[PDB]
Amino acid sequence: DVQLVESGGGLVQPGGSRKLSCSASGFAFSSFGMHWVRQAPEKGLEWVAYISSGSGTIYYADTVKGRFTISRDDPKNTLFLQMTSLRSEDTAMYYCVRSIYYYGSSPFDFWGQGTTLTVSSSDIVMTQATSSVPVTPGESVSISCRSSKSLLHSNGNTYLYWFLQRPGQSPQLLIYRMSNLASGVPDRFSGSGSGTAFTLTISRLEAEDVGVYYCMQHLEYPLTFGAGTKLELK
Amino acid sequence: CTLSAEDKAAVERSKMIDRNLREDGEKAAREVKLLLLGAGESGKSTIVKQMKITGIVETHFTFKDLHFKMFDVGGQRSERKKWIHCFEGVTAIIFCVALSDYDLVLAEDEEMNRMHESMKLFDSICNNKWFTDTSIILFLNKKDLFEEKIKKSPLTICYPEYAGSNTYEEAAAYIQCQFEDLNKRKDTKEIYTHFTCATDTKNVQFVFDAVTDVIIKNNLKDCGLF
Amino acid sequence: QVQLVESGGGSVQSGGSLTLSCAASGSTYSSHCMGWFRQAPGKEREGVALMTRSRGTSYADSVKGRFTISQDNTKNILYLQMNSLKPEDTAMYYCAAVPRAGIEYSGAYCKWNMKDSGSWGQGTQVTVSS
Amino acid sequence: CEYTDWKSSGALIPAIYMLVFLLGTTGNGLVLWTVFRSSREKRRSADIFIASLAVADLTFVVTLPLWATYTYRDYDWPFGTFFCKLSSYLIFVNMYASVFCLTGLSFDRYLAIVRPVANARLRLRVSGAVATAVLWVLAALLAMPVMVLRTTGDLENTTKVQCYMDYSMVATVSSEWAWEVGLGVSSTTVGFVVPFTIMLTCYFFIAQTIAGHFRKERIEGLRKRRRLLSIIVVLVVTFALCWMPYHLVKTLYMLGSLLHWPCDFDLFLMNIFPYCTCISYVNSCLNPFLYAFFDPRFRQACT
Amino acid sequence: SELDQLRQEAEQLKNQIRDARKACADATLSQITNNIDPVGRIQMRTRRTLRGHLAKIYAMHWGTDSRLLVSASQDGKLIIWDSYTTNKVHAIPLRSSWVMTCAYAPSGNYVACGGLDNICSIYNLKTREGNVRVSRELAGHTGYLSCCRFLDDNQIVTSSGDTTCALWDIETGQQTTTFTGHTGDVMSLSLAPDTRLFVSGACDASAKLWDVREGMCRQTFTGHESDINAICFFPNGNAFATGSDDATCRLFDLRADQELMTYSHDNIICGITSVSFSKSGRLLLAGYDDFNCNVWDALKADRAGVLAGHDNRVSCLGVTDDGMAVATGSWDSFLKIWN
Amino acid sequence: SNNTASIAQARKLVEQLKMEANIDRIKVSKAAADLMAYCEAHAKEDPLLTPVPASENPFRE
Repeated sequence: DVQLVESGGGLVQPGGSRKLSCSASGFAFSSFGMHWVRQAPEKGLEWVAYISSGSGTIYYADTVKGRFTISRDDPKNTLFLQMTSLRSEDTAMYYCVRSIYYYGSSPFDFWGQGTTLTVSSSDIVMTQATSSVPVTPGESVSISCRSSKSLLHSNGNTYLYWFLQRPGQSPQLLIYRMSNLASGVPDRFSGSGSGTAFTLTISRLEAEDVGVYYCMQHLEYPLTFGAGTKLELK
Repeated sequence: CTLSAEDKAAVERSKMIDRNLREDGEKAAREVKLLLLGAGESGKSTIVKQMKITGIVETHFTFKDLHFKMFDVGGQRSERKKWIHCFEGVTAIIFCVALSDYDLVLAEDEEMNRMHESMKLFDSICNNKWFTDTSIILFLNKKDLFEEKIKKSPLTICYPEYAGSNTYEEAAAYIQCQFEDLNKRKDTKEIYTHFTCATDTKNVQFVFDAVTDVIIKNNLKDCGLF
Repeated sequence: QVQLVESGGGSVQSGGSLTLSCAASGSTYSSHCMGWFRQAPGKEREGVALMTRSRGTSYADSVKGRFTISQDNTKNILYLQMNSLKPEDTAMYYCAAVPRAGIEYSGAYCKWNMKDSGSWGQGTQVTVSS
Repeated sequence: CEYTDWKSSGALIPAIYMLVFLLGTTGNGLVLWTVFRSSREKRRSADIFIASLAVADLTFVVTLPLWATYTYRDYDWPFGTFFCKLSSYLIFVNMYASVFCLTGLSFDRYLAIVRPVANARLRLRVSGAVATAVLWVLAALLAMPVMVLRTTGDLENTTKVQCYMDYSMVATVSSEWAWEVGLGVSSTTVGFVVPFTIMLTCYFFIAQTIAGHFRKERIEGLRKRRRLLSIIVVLVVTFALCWMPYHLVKTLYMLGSLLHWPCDFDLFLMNIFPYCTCISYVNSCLNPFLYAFFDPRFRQACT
Repeated sequence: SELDQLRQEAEQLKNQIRDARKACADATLSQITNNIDPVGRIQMRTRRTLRGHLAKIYAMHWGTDSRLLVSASQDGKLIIWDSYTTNKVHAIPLRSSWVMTCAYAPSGNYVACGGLDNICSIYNLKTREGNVRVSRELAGHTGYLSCCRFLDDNQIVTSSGDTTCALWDIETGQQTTTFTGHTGDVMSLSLAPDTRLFVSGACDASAKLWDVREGMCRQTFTGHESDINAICFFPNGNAFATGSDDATCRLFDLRADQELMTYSHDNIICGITSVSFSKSGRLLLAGYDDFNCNVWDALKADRAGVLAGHDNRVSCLGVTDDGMAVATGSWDSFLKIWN
Repeated sequence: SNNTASIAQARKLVEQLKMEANIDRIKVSKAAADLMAYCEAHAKEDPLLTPVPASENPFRE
C-alpha cells in the first residue's frame, strides 16, 4: 500500500542543479517527517536532509548545508530536494525515508525505491567493525555496532536503529530503538546493547536474510550510519 | 533544551495537534447549537424537512451566513436526565408541540391528553437546572388543522378551566400563553413562540431571528450591557 | 531665555515718586511671572516685590506699603511705582523673571527658589537725591 | 491681576476631597470584593477589566487625603518629599490605568458585540489578563517622569513647602516652560485624546448594532433598546463631562502660555483647577456604579 | 391469578436472598478494621495538567503502559496524551461528538469510543497509514453507550442506555452476548482483573455481576438509594465499589454478596460521577459533583484526602496500572494528574 | 400478548432469583479479612498510599 516513488537523477554535468522529487502514496504524507539518505555506488549510507511535519524544522547535513534545500508540499504528496552545487562526490542513489515521532512510534519505517543521480568528473561515529563475516543459513549470528557517544538518554531509551539492505533492495528497518522490532519483520532479529556498544543478533538465517546491515543513531541529528556489515551467503 | 531529538519531534507533533484543535474549536465556536425536542412524532420531522428545504440525528444547514447544528434526540427513548446535561451550552431548544393534540387524549394511552403531555415535557425542559439560561424556540406545528379541530370541538374538552370562545385566533393565543407561563425563569430565558404548518416556509427565518436575538442578548450579558 | 530690560533711573530727591517698568519678552503671568530685585552700590541683591501664589503682594518689609508693583501680561511690562525716595533707595534694580510651577498638584507657583539660576536683568542704577 | 486664589480653596477643597475619598473607597471596595467573590462564577470576558478598574480606583483615592491635608494647610505639603513623589506617581498611574481600562472594556464590548465571529477571534487576547498587564505597564511608563521629576521645595520663603516637581534634573531652565508644555501636551494626548476616541468609536459601533437589531415593533424590544442606548450614552456622557474639565482646562492653560490670554482668565483657570481634579476623582467614584453595579448579574452576585 | 402467584414466589425468593445475606453478615468491615492504623493525610499534588480539550471531558482511560492516556470530550475529538511529557500523541476526529465513554485496549493497538450515537467505534491506532482510522462501528444497542471496556483486541464489553450490556466481537461486529437483566440505564461497567466477570451498575440502584463466558448474571447487589454512575473492581476480583447520586460510594463484595462499607460525609450532598481504586485497594478515589475529588480510606471510610483543582464536576477518574498517578477529567476542559 | 410477556417476565425473574439463591455465600468477616490481607500485602507497592521519592516519581522528576 505505502509507496515512495522517487524521480530525478541521471547523468548531469558537475556544477548543475537537479530537483529530486518523491511521489508519496497512501500513507498520510502530511503527518510524516521525511528524510533523505544517500548511498554511493560501493559505499554506505549517509543522511542528507530532513523536513518535519508541516515544514517546521528543516535540517541538513554538513556537506550539503548551503547547497541542498529540502522542501515539501502536502498537497500532491510530493517531497523535493533541490541540489544547487554538484560535486563529483554526490554520485549517490538517494532514498526517501518516512519517519513519524510520538511515544511508541517507529521512525524510519518505509524507505522508497530510490533514484540514482550520476555526476561526471560533533558528529557521532558508528564504526561497525565487522564489515563482512561468513554466515551459513540456519546458524545463529550477531552483528556489532559501536557509538562514539553513548546513545542512552535521560528519557531511558537508546536510539540505535538497524536496517537490512537486501541485494538490490532499499533498506528495511529491522529494529528501531533497540529491542523494539519493526512491523512486518520476523522475530528472529533481536537487539540489546550497553549504551555505547550495541549488538544485533539473528536467530536463524534465510535466503532473504543475506545483505548489508547498517546501524543508525537518532540521538543527535547528524544521523550517522555505520559502515555496513555484509553477510556472505553460505 | 535537554530533550532528545525524537522528543523534540514529538513535541512538534504536539504543537501541530494543538493548532488543529484550536482551528477546529474556533470553527465549532461560531456554529449555533440547537436542540430538537417534541412531544413525540408531533411535528419534528415535518419542520426539519421544511427547514432543510438510531441515536442522535444531526441536521446541518446555513441561513444568511450562519451555520446551524440541530440535534434530534427523539429516538433516544431512555432516562433523559442522564444525557440532558450534555446539551448545556446549546444556544436554543426548538420545542415542537402539536396544536392538534388538544382534542387528542391518547398520550401514553390511559385518559391523559397529549397537550398536557407536551405541557409537562416543556415544564421539565424549561425548568431544568442545566437549561436555566438557554432560550426555548416554541413551535406549534398543527396550525393548518387546528382551525377545523377547534371549529369541530371546543377547547374546554381538554382545558377544564375557562377557555374563552372557540375561534382560532384566541384559541391559539390561550394555548400559547399557557405554554409560556410554565417558565419559572422569566428573568433569564425567553420563550420564542411561533405557529407553523407544513406549508410554512418561514420556520428557518424565525429560527434565525430567535438565535440571533439570543446571540445579541448573550453578548450583551457577557459585556455587562444587560 | 526671557529677555527683560528695566526702564527708569532718573534722579529724584527725597520723598519723590517714579514708576520703574521692566519689559519682558516671552514672560506671561500664565508661564513666567516677573520680580524686582535691587543693587545698592557695594551691597547685596535684595527682593523688592515678588508675584507669587501665596500672598501675591510679596513686598519687602523695608518697602512694605510704599512701593507698588504691577504685572501686566497684556503689555508684558512690570510696573514698580515706588513712593518716597530715600538715599538708601539708590540701587541697580535687577528685574527678574522665573517660570511658574505646574498646576497638576503644585498650585501654579513661581519658582523663586531658582531665582539665582533663573533670568536676571541687566539692572538699572536708579539715582536718588536728598 | 494681583489676585491669588479663591478663599474657599482652603476650606471646601479638603472637605470635598475627604468626602469623595469616602464615597470612592466604599463603592470601589464593595465592587472589588464582590468581583473577587464572583470571578470564578460569572467568568465574564471583562471581569478582569472591571477588577483592574476597581484596583486602579482604590490606588487613585488612597493618597487623595494627602492632598486633602495639603489644601487644609493652605498650600503646604508636610507629608514629605518622597511621599510627594510617590503620591503623584500613584495618582498619575491610576489616571492612565482608569482611562485605558475604560477604553479596553469598550474595545472588549465592541469585539464581543459588533462581530461575534472574527472580532471575538481577536478578542480572545484582550479578554485575558495579559491585556490588563500590558495596559498597566504602559501606564506606569507614561507616569514614570512624574516619579523622576517630583520633588518638594519651599517657595517665596513662606516656610510652607509645596509638592511641586523639579525639572532642572534633566531639562534646562531656559526652555523649562517649553519642556513642561511638551510634557503636558503628551500627557493629555496619550491619556485622553486617543483613548477617548477609541471609546467613542467603539460605543458608536455598539449603538449602531443595537439600533439595527432592536426595533420598535416589539414592546419589550423598544424598551430594551431605549435602556441600552440610555446606559451607553450615560457612560459616554459621564466620561465626556468628567474629563473635559481637567484636561480641557490644562490644555487651555498650555495654549494661554503661548497665546497671551488675559491674566484674569489665567487666575480663574488656576483657581478652578482643584475643582477640576475633584470632578476627576468623582468620575472614578461613580464609575463602579456605572460599570459593575449597573449589571443585574453583578447585583445578584452581590446579593 | 398465576401472575400473582409468580409475584409471591419472587417476593419469597427476595426474602430468602435478604435473610441469607443477613446470616452471612457477622462482623462489619468497620468493626474488623477499627484496630488497623489510619492512612493519614493523603496530600496529592497536581503534577501534570493536560490542556487542549475545548469542551467538557466525559471519559478517560489509562493505558496498560501507565504512560499513554485517552480522553473523550464533548467536541468530537479523542486526544491520546503522554502523561510523562504532557504531549498529545493522537487527535482523532469523531463522527458523533456526543460521547460519554472511551476505552484504551490493554495492547495499545486500539482505542474505543461511544456515546449518544448508539454506536461503539473502534479506532486502529497502529496502522501503516500513519493515521488513526475507524476499524469497526459496533451497532445494535437501543440506548446511549455509557461504558465500554476491552477484554482483548477482538472482544469488547459495552453498556448502554437500554438495560443491556452487549459483548461484541470486533472483527465480526456481532453481539456474542446481550447480557439482559437490568431494569434501568446501565451507566458504569468494570471488567474484573481476571477478565471473565464484570459488574455493571445501572439507574435501577443495583449492580449486577455478570459472567462473560456463560452470558449470565450470577449476583445482583442492592443497597444504593439512587442511580449508580460509577463502578470499579477491587485490585483483586473479589469486591467492587459503586458511586451513586446519593453522595455515597459503597463497597460490595462478591464472595459474601453484601455491602461491606458506606463511604459518605454529611457535608457531601453531590453525586459521585467517577470511582476508581488505587493499587492494593487501600485508597478509594471518588470524583464528585462539587468540583473536586475525594480520596477515601476503603478499609475505614475516612475522607483522607481532597483533590480540589477543578472548576467543574469531576466527570472521570482513573488510576494507573502500576498505581503511580491518578488522573481526573472535568467539564472545565482540563485533565490533571495527581501524585 | 402483553399478558404472556408479563408471564414470561415473571418466570425469568423467578428463575434468576432461584439461581442467585443457589450459590455458596461466604462470611463477611472472612471477606473483610481477605481485603485487609490484600491491602497489607500490596501496601508497599502503592505509590499513592506510600509516597515515592523524586527518582521513582515519573511526573515530579
